[PDB]
Amino acid sequence: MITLLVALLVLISLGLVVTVPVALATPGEWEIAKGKFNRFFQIWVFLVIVIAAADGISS
Amino acid sequence: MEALVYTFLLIGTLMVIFFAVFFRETPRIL
Amino acid sequence: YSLAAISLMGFTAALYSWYNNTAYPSELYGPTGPEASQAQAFTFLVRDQRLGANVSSAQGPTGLGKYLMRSPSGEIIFGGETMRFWDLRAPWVEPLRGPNGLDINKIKNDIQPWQERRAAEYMTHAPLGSLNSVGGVATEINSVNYVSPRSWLCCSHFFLAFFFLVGHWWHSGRARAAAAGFEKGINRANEPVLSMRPID
Amino acid sequence: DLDEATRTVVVDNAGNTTVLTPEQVKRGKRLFNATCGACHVGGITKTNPNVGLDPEALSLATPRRDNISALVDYIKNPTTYDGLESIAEVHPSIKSADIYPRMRSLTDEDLYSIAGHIMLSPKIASEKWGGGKIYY
Amino acid sequence: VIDYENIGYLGGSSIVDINNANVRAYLKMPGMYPTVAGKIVSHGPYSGVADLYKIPGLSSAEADVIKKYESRLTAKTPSPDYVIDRINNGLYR
Amino acid sequence: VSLWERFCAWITSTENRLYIGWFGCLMFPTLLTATSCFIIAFIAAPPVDIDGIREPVAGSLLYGNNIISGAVVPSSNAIGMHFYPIWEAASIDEWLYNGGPYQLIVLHFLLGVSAYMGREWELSYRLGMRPWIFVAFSAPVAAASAVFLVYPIGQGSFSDGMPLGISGTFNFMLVFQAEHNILMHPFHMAGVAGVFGGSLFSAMHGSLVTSSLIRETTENESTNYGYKFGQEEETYNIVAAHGYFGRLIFQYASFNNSRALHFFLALWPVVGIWITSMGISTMAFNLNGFNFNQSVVDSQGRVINTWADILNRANLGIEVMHERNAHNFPLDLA
Amino acid sequence: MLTLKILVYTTVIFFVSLFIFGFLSSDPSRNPNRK
Amino acid sequence: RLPEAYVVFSPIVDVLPIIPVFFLLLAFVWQAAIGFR
Amino acid sequence: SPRFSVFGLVGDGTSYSEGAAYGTDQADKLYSPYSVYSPEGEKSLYKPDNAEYLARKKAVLAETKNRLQKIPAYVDKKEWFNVKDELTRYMYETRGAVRSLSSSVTQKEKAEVFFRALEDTYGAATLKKGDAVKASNDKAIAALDAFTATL
Amino acid sequence: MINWQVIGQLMSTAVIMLAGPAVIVLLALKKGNL
Amino acid sequence: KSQINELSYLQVKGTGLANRCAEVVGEDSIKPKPGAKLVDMCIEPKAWAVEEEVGKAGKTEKKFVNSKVMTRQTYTLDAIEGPITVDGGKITFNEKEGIDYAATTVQLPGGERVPFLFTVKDLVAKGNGDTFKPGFQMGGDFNTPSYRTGLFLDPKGRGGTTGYDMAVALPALQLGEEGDAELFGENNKVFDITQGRIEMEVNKVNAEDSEIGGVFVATQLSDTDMGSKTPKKVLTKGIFYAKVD
Amino acid sequence: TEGTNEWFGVDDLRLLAVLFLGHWAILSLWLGSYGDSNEDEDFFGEIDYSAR
Ligand code: CLA
Ligand code: CLA
Ligand code: CLA
Ligand code: CLA
Ligand SMILES: CC(C)=CCC/C(C)=C/CC/C(C)=C/CC/C(C)=C/CC/C(C)=C/CC/C(C)=C/CC/C(C)=C/CC/C(C)=C/CC/C(C)=C/CC1=CC(=O)C(C)=C(C)C1=O
Ligand SMILES: CCCCCCCCCCCCCCCC(=O)OC[C@H](CO[C@@H]1O[C@H](CS(=O)(=O)O)[C@@H](O)[C@H](O)[C@H]1O)OC(=O)CCCCCCCCCCCCCCC
Ligand code: HEM
Ligand SMILES: CC1=C(/C=C/C(C)=C/C=C/C(C)=C/C=C/C=C(C)/C=C/C=C(C)/C=C/C2=C(C)CCCC2(C)C)C(C)(C)CCC1
Ligand SMILES: CC1=C(/C=C/C(C)=C/C=C/C(C)=C/C=C/C=C(C)/C=C/C=C(C)/C=C/C2=C(C)CCCC2(C)C)C(C)(C)CCC1
Ligand code: OEX
Repeated sequence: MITLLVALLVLISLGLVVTVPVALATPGEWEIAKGKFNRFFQIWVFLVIVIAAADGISS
Repeated sequence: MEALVYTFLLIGTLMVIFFAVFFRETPRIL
Repeated sequence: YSLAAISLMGFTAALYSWYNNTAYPSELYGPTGPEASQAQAFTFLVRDQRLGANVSSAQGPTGLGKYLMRSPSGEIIFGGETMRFWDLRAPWVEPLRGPNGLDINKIKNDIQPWQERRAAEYMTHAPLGSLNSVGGVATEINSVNYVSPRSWLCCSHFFLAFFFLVGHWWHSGRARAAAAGFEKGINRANEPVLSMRPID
Repeated sequence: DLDEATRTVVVDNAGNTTVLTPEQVKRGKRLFNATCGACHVGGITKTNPNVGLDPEALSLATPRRDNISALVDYIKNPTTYDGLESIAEVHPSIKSADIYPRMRSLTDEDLYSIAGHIMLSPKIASEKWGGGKIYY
Repeated sequence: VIDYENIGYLGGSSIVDINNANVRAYLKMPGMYPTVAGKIVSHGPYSGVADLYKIPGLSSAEADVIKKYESRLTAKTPSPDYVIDRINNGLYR
Repeated sequence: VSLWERFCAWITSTENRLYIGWFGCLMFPTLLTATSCFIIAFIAAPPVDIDGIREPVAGSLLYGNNIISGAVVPSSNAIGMHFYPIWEAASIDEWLYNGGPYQLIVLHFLLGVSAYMGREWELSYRLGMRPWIFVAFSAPVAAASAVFLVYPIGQGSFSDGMPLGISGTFNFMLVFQAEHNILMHPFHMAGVAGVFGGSLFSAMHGSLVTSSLIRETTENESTNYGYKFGQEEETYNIVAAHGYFGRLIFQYASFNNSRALHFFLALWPVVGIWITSMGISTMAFNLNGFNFNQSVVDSQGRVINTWADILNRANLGIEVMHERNAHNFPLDLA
Repeated sequence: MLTLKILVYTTVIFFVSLFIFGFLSSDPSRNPNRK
Repeated sequence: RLPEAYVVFSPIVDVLPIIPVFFLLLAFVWQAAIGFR
Repeated sequence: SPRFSVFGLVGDGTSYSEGAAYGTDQADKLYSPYSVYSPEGEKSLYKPDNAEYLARKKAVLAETKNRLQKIPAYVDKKEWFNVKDELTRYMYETRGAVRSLSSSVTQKEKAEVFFRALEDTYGAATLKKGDAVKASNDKAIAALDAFTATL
Repeated sequence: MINWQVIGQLMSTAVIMLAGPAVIVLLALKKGNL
Repeated sequence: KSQINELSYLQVKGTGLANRCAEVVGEDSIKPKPGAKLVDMCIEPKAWAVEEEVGKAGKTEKKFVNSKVMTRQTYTLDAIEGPITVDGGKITFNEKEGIDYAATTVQLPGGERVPFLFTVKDLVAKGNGDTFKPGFQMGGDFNTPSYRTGLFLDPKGRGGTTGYDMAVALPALQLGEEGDAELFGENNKVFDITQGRIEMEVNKVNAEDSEIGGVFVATQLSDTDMGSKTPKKVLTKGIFYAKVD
Repeated sequence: TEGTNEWFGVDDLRLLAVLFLGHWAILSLWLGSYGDSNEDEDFFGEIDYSAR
């Protein structure tokens, strides 16, 4: 289950590596799309905590 | 005895360097 | 100002890696340069004392001690070319030191097998290696894949600390000239050397 | 050019002979260089150069160490050159594998390959194995 | 010394001088290195090979390995520049 | 009007014959100390036990040397990296026996040549120049500090510093090749490209200016009298030199910008000497040059030699013969 | 020996303090642009 | 070795330290894409 | 036509100079791709249960008390170097042998009490406090027998 | 035994060092503030 | 001494204490047992004199000229042990092991450097009496080995048991029937063993520590450089210390 | 004794006296120009051209 969640965290991070700087460096897109990008930031941060929970429980 | 020649050549070389610096031809404009 | 300060720290951290075995323990970083050559002189002292050599009286080729000689301050030290590293205070050799340096009866009688092991891997993992990570001296053949981490840490940060001192020279020369206002070149209208005395 | 004839090494004290498979040769060089090569590079011994790994010095040990089985017996149980006291506490061995953690994951097939590399190397490089810096 | 006779009995002739050879010369005789070779090399001048049995601290096992190669041992005049270099002559393979 | 301000005005004066400055307050006493001690030690100094084995090496002219063989011998190996001033030596004869003059000269030279570098910054500031001439001088300063200080620090002894002599320099080079394989180090290779390229570009730039000089002289007088010191006009046709070198190789490979060209003349030897100074400084900690010994192997497993292996046989000949009485154990770990 | 050490320590601290207080003597202002 | 839940990602971890070198190269791509202006 | 091995995928692969064959050349499973060793399972010749390994650790624990008991003979003299050397010459193998024999949770806390008293003996020897070495040396001995009396 | 280590390393190298130029190519297509 | 054993290694190193002998306190007597053995005999020279013809006021007598040590603080012998044999009347000491040699170089007036192996190797030292007293006198001959071993190579690569046996930079000297016979003494490296004579004299005995200590005077010959130069007589004086058991 | 850990190589108090007296002597000259200088006089440049 941890291996499934880290593989999801790698894919979300790879999507955010190539879309966050595009959204910040076109001069209007961040203020029109940051609710969508904060949603992906929270799924990213929540994935780290769920992995940290599953890693510590399994130890 | 050849160390007399070696010393004289080195001290003689440094004396040329002294005169080349402090007795140089001064560069002058016009 | 930071470039000068971080260059001084980089030279210091390099020599930490090369010399210190307290904050950089040799069980983790390998033996130091001084540590590995004392480990060699310790190994062949133990090798030859088992063969019945009285190692405190064994004369070398030059007339100094082959195994045990005396430092220029008077301490009983290891002989050979490792007399330069007589300030070495490794934790596997300090059990054999008295106030006079190495204790002769403790070398004759109580040398422990962990010390002979510790000096053996430190002799064979000396910080000597090539850029393609061939272990040993420059005349060694390609079988051992090893360069000490102490040699990687010291050489990289000595490289970096020099160039950051070059950065201190670049940026302090420039900031001093940009503040005075002639970093873009000499003013043709009022050149400073022209309004000076003839120089002779 | 590694035929069966060069890969044919003496396996025991009676003089019987075996062929090393190409897996034994490749894995035996890898394991010897990792486990034993820091002290035994090129067949010399760095920490006691009187006792090398050349086949003449292996011939003159009192348990004669010119075999795969006799070399494997040394790795499981090392003695002096005349075989009179054990040196397991100062040599890496299965007998002192609690002391040496490098010997802790080593099968008897791995010791066979390491003993294979010590036996095969003089057949390839004759005077270079155990010859030191003169033949570098 | 330019011309030292008994130079063969040091290491190469397969007959080893007892008074002058290094401890590596007994590596050619199985059973002698290191503990029997260490006792020959560490002790004093011998008139013959029969004085090797008068070494203090021998066994009968260390004597019987000596009698195997007493065909191969000999005693010459101890040259002092070879006597001092008997444990370690600075030779390493 | 105060005494210190009148002293500060004289020290920083650009009307002195030689500029002193505040770096000259460190430059002039240290370098004249090291010059005085070098001349006296080179002419007349007793033999120095360099390898610590009580085998003293003669280095001065009065003990039978010539200009080539003479040297200020490095300190004793028994001293190591220990500080050995005169006052720590119980007699001057003991200081002279243990290679004391080497430590005095080297430490005053390295302080004085770092202060020579800061003096080069300082006069450029008082003259209103751009500052970075002393950054170019940092490349030979780094090289002098590598062979005199840094390589002793890594090897742990001033005895492994470069001797202050002509034949001692060649002894330093050969032992360094045997112990570190500096020829196979890419930082020495960049240094050789720095000095081969730098003397190429010096001869190239010097040719194209001399080729394109404008007629200002006759056949009787020297060509250098066509330049007047302090003239404003250009003394050579840089279009004609660019049109020559643009046809010699091809047009896109030539500098038409004289400022970019002279920057390239500064950068190539200085970066090359910086890199080879960081080769000596990293071979001080035995991160050696490339080892390709017995790397080409045939199908049976036998070693096929290469040119690196023949280079290795020459490294083996130096290392078994260098410091021939100093070694007691089979590895030169120092 | 220890009389020479007093002389060298006196000499070194003389020239180092000239270097220190000289560069503290409003040294950026000693440029040909102003002052 | 990585912990057992993470040894699947062991080839990804092999390229992760090289990524700072790719950032220095990225500044040259971005300067070339803007035309060095 | 020469032998080819694109990394392991195309060609021979099980050749003597292929370097990127991670485990594909040998049959038995490796510990990792970046290793030359097989794991620490069975078929390994090192058995940590074996009697000669346990007896070597017990012999360290027995001789430790012999070295720990000649400490106060250096403290009625004032050979403070002999106290610090005794705690490190033979006794260097003590922490390796004590933590190897400490399996249960009460063994570990009874072992650190011996370790704390051993560091109090050392720290008082650098400070040359005579009564504090002996007051720590008896605590080091009394915590040593409490560890060995368990098993 | 399909050697997934070099397959994994060279694919993960190729994904990573295309992700950087993908940012600049996308910003050149979007005509962003480069 | 008990004082030196109170110190750390870090307190002694650099200070020069490690080249000094211990001083003994008290005048007592020790009677050696049949199994008695000196154990940590320190022998520290404090004066050095080399014999040389000097021109004092009008004549040319032979004088031991005081010389300055240039090999800094490496000269003191220490950890010398060996059994103390009780004869019928006298007490004798046969040294066996320890650091019983120290290479020292002294410099004569004129710049002449005199290296010598200061040693007590194979010392058999006869005493007067049967107990160690504040007037006890022990003395005997020792063997001075050669300052260079046969493995030592000269600047041209010649030695005793290794090296060239010819001046290899002058290959045309190996020509004719005489060859390089004029260079025989430099090509023939000879290991020479000479004799020295030390006279110790106990003046302080500590019976509770079983420690003796006094002064000595020793004479020996200097380095011959493998038989290439004539050796000089070196007179040395100083302090010793020993423990008796 | 050179390998011992002395502050600035000061093993005798003669050397401490000449370090103070040497450094205070140039300080006293330097205070002849920069003593009696106002502490609250600031500037908002990269460089100050205050006085002599
Ligand atoms: C989301 C928050 C969070 C965090 C940060 C952690 C972190 C950790 N937990 Mg876990 N845990 C979590 C949630 C979390 N957990 C949850 C939700 C559960 C279920 C209730 C558990 C249940 C659990 C158990 C049962 C155990 C752990 C353990 C651990 C530690 C694993 C390694 C270890 O052995 O410790 C040793 C300590 C370290 C390795 C120190 C790591 C920290 C260092 C200093 C790095 C930090 C550096 C710095 C902050 C980085 C730079 C940041 C930036 C500002 C530049 C690690 C510190 C283990 C543990 O705590 O052991 C004592 C353990 O047994 N966890
Ligand atoms: C600066 C600190 C530092 C240190 C001490 C090390 C040390 C090490 N690294 Mg690490 N590493 C580092 C930074 C460092 N690295 C960085 C920045 C990266 C990202 C690239 C890595 C990524 C990395 C990987 C992936 C690996 C290592 C490995 C290693 C080990 C072997 C090194 C080797 O063989 O390389 C060979 C030596 C070189 C390539 C020399 C580099 C020469 C440079 C390019 C010189 C440049 C000169 C410059 C152009 C001159 C002009 C400049 C001037 C004008 C200013 C060694 C312990 C290996 C290892 O064993 O890991 C377990 C390994 O696999 N490193
Ligand atoms: C090219 C890039 C590069 C790389 C990859 C490295 C890499 C390294 N440097 Mg180097 N360095 C570099 C450039 C580089 N350097 C340059 C250009 C300079 C200037 C010349 C330096 C100057 C330098 C110095 C002076 C030192 C290093 C050191 C190091 C090593 C460790 C780094 C470290 O620990 O940071 C330290 C991390 C921080 C400062 C961040 C804060 C960390 C906090 C304080 C840690 C707190 C931990 C705490 C105890 C944990 C408790 C947790 C608990 C409470 C829960 C590492 C190999 C160190 C070293 O080991 O030398 C060999 C070192 O001392 N570097
Ligand atoms: C430019 C002046 C100058 C300088 C810098 C040096 C430097 C040196 N001389 Mg040379 N010397 C000089 C001129 C100079 N010399 C002249 C003119 C003569 C002829 C009289 C000599 C004659 C001479 C001899 C005969 C010898 C030397 C030696 C030396 C070396 C050590 C001397 C020493 O221990 O001083 C003492 C140094 C100090 C007390 C350091 C003062 C630095 C201060 C304290 C700055 C520190 C700031 C601090 C860190 C800030 C912290 C503040 C914070 C805590 C708040 C040193 C390299 C010796 C040598 O070469 O050894 C091999 C030696 O034997 N000198
Ligand atoms: C029909 C049939 C049968 C078919 C067969 C096919 C066939 C015929 C094939 C043949 C093809 C063949 C090989 C022909 C190609 C010819 C060819 C190129 C061969 C030569 C081979 C070869 C590889 C040559 C390469 C050598 C080469 C050109 C190296 C030069 C490299 C180069 C770019 C150097 C520049 C260096 C440099 C930047 C120096 C400038 C620095 C400097 C100080 C300049 C000084 C300076 C410059 C100024 O600018 C001005 C202003 C001034 C003031 C000034 O100071
Ligand atoms: C596939 C790998 C990818 C690698 C990615 C890159 C890795 C890092 C490389 C770093 C490149 C940095 C570029 C710096 C440009 C710069 O120097 O401008 C400075 C000037 C500006 O150019 C001048 O520029 C002027 C226009 S302007 O200034 O640029 O605006 C113009 O007027 C003039 O004609 C022109 O000459 O450049 C020149 O004068 C020409 C010299 C160029 C030399 C740089 C090459 C590298 C160093 C040479 C070798 C080192 C020497 C050691 C040898 C022993
Ligand atoms: C696992 C790898 C090893 C193997 C197969 C191996 C093999 C051998 C063999 C066969 C001998 C006896 C040679 C003979 O009798 O002629 C020997 C001796 C020796 N080896 Fe190793 N060895 C290994 C590891 C090591 C290591 C890592 C070291 C370094 C610390 C080392 C140091 C020695 C020493 C000192 C001797 C001489 C022992 C003696 O004096 O009798 N060995 N080795
Ligand atoms: C007033 C005052 C003062 C004082 C000062 C002084 C004391 C000064 C002096 C001065 C001086 C005292 C000076 C001098 C100078 C010198 C110089 C400047 C030199 C130069 C040199 C050179 C030039 C070089 C040479 C050479 C040559 C040429 C050739 C070769 C050789 C040689 C290298 C040698 C004080 C500070 C207290 C305070 C304030 C006031
Ligand atoms: C942690 C992690 C991550 C992240 C990472 C990333 C992804 C990063 C990024 C990366 C990057 C950051 C990349 C970059 C790259 C770059 C490149 C690859 C570049 C190169 C290029 C080249 C080299 C070329 C250049 C040029 C040009 C363009 C033009 C001019 C010329 C030249 C040649 C210079 C992920 C997500 C995976 C997930 C897992 C974990
Ligand atoms: O000092 Mn000059 O060279 Ca460096 O390695 Mn070890 O030490 Mn000595 O021999 Mn080789």
